[PDB]
Amino acid sequence: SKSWVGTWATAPQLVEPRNMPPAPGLTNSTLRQVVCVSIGGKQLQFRFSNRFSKSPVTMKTVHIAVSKGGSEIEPSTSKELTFNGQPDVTMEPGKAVISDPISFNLKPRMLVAITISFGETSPDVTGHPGSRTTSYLLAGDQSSPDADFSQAVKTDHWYVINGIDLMAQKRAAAIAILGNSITDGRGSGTNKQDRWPDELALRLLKNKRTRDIGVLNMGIGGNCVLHGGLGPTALSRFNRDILKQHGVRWLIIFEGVNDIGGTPDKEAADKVAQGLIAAYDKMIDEAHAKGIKVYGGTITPIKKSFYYKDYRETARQTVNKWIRTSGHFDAVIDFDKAMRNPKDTLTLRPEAQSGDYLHPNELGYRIMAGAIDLSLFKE
Ligand SMILES: CO[C@H]1[C@H](O)[C@@H](O)[C@@H](O[C@@H]2[C@@H](O)[C@H](O)CO[C@H]2O)O[C@@H]1C(=O)O
Repeated sequence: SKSWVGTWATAPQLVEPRNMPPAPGLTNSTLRQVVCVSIGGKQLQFRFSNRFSKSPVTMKTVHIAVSKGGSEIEPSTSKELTFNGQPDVTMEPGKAVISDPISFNLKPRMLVAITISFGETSPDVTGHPGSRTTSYLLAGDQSSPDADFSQAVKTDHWYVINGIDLMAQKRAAAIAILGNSITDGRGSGTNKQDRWPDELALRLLKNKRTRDIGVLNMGIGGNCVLHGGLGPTALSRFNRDILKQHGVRWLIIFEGVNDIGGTPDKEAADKVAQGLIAAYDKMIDEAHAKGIKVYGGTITPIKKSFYYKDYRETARQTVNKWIRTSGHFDAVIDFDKAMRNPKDTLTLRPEAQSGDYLHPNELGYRIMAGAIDLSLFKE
């Protein structure tokens, strides 16, 4: 009667040189990373990705523990993961691995420290640069629960880790969210776990009816839906990052500003607008065929940002009109209406953005999550 439901995930990509780990690098080193789950549970599995690496990657050991903030853990909580009973595993080029199931007291919104000791790794690294969370690197094998990381090399990126799922009853399910930096959390506080999907998770957990609903943030900073951008496009990654998650019953699509922002003139921008509409229809249809409800987020303002052009704003309005009026999404989450300045509706609210008039700040992300009707997540 129980099956796997995702509680935390992060979308993988090939890490760009500028986002690579600092010295001493991952090979023959130990890396501690912190994630913030949504729903809690008692039996977990941990997923690790090598999808964008062309060499095998060996994890000599992986441990999990309750994070106490920073690089510290509660050592009495530490447990070793296994992979077919063994502590060590090698991922094949392009492939992922899933740990053996493990018992762990996972509480809602718990901060979990995942500590990996690596052997040989791949210089093309699979990871998630926009972690909004500091990770900690030490040379050598520092897998003891009493290892001192207080002086580890800090890096504000995630590498390798991909998801945590837990066993749950029929009442439990997850929302998967596809987006760019506005969803990945540029402008949110580092180590504050306060991206808009985190704020939604908080609202769900506090509302008794939605307490068993988890949140899978598949945002990628700088991502595009159609072509270009950072990381694999939303269309390319849709199957892996959305359709293959466990227990997903709803998908929020909130993405496309970077496609619009890349266009050099009216004709290209109008073509992107139609391309985004077609891509939304495609992803709606594919999710529907798997029983998933799809909610569309309107693209938020860009005036006063580096992206603004009169013809890009036109394309944004074309897309938003289709989101609001086509009826093809199962419901509309009107982030544009929530985030736009009432006195200048083409620009973000000044106090709710990070200075660039594109990415919200922490208040903005709370306003965004607060504008979501939780009755959209029933059963
Ligand atoms: C995690 O993604 C970050 C990326 O690594 C940075 O180089 C940079 O990319 C920006 C992106 O924020 C914009 O939305 C589109 O233009 C790019 O230059 O910031 C990313 C981030 O989300 O922090």
